[PDB]
Amino acid sequence: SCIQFTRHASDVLLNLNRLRSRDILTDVVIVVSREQFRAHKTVLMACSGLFYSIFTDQLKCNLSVINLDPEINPEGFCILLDFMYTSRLNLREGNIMAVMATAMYLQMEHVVDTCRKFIKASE
Amino acid sequence: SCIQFTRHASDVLLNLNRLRSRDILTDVVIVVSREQFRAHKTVLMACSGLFYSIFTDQLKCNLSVINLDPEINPEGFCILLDFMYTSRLNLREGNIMAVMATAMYLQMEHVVDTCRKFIKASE
Amino acid sequence: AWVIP
Amino acid sequence: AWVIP
Ligand SMILES: Cn1c(=O)n(C)c2cc(Nc3ccnc(Cl)c3C#N)ccc21
Ligand SMILES: Cn1c(=O)n(C)c2cc(Nc3ccnc(Cl)c3C#N)ccc21
Repeated sequence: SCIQFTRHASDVLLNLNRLRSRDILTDVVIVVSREQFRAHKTVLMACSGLFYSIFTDQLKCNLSVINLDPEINPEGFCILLDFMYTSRLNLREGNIMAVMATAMYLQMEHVVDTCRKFIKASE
Repeated sequence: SCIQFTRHASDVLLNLNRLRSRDILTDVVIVVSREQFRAHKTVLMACSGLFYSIFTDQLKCNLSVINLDPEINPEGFCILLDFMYTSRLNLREGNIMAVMATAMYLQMEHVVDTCRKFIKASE
Repeated sequence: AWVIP
Repeated sequence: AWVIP
């Protein structure tokens, strides 16, 4: 019997990205070698199988710093973090391999799928 | 130059509602007289002008319990909290006045607008 | 906006 | 799903 506001989910995501920009209520730092990225644990868990596993673990849920595998590319992580908060993926010939490898590690299935398709089209 | 995943924002919201259902990483209790509602501060701020003002205040941002005005109807609040996490508003003849009054207090402009329109259609 | 879902 | 926004 409900009515639905079509734009509500995108409006919520836009506001969560505005909170991230202003560093409001961010509760974790993701460290990717020499780079640091502040974020909201809930958004990360909502977008990534890896973060869902980390922040549901009874010990790791309480950490304020998470260090990723040294093989992870910071630019690839940055592109994926932007996608989590905006639905837009900045996929380019020069970053697709790093984005795909990062999305595989983060367990972001739809991103991995589009990367595979864009690579297949070139070869 | 980005590509966009159409369903991403709705998928994020669905996962945030699943976290709320399972009481995962909820960080505030909203008290509406005899009722309590657990939620995520970020989602509340993303949906309500009142919660945005509360959780950006340097003292109130740190409270784990927020008590609403005693005039606020718990069912109306519950319906609006469900709308925040799902984009679906359970508006009925028997609850529209309480939902509209609650949405005015919470500063949820689009909800107030649809309530006004449904009331105008009856009178 | 509002629609019947 | 993916589209050009
Ligand atoms: C592999 N994989 C993926 O591509 N994405 C986008 C994923 C998101 C999650 N997150 C959740 C799954 C189920 N329930 C909840 Cl409550 C959450 C959350 N938050 C898990 C695995 C994911
Ligand atoms: C009156 N009103 C309304 O109808 N809704 C849905 C509102 C949401 C907010 N939240 C935000 C506004 C701006 N920037 C950020 Cl970062 C946020 C957030 N979070 C403020 C006022 C609102």
